[PDB]
Amino acid sequence: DILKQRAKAFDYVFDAIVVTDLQGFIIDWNKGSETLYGYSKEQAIGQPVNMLHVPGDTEHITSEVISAVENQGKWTGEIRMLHKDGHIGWIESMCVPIYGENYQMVGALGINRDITKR
Amino acid sequence: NVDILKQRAKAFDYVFDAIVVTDLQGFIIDWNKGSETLYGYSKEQAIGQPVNMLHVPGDTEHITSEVISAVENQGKWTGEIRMLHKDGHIGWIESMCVPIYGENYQMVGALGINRDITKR
Repeated sequence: DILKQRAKAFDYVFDAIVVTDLQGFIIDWNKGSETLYGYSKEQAIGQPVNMLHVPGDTEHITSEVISAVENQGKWTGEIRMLHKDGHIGWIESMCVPIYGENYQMVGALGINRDITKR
Repeated sequence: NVDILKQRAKAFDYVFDAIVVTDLQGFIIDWNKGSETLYGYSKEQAIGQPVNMLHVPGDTEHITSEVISAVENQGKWTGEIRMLHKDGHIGWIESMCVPIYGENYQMVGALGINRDITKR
């Protein structure tokens, strides 16, 4: 009910939501993400989230994200994005850890918005 | 599936989008951080209040009629309407509204998604 309605906003928001597991594999994808990145839900699911990075940025972005999430509980930054068709853009990104039991991180939630024009 | 619902609901208080969930009578039943940033009110000040408190006095009846009308025809409503902030200033937002349903395939209210468009 209450939970159901909060979850429904998923495919209606403009923000691009990317849900990943501990292994960094995309497990959920919303319509906002389909618009921002180009990949359909069926295409993104199962793929490494780093697929969304400009290859050259992956190493430093990943260590920076892992550090913030584990120490501050949240990572935020302005990074480049690699679209499905190949063009590059800039996005405002946030990563929040998802917990299982006894505060055990079981995956992460990514929220993204395009800022290329700006 | 509960795992799916949980993770999807999780994004609720993290998106930039202002989500406003209302009942069949337009009273706020859920409000995320995004709405607090956009409208100025916190969850404690928004939940249980009439959603028209966010409209500029004059616009209410018109907006409500277009929403209902749009939902009955297309099952969704979208529009650029004025917004009345808690601190009293007025602005414009890009808004969308779709019906939410209970467990019996019956409408129990609405889901509103909003974004500031004031500048420009």
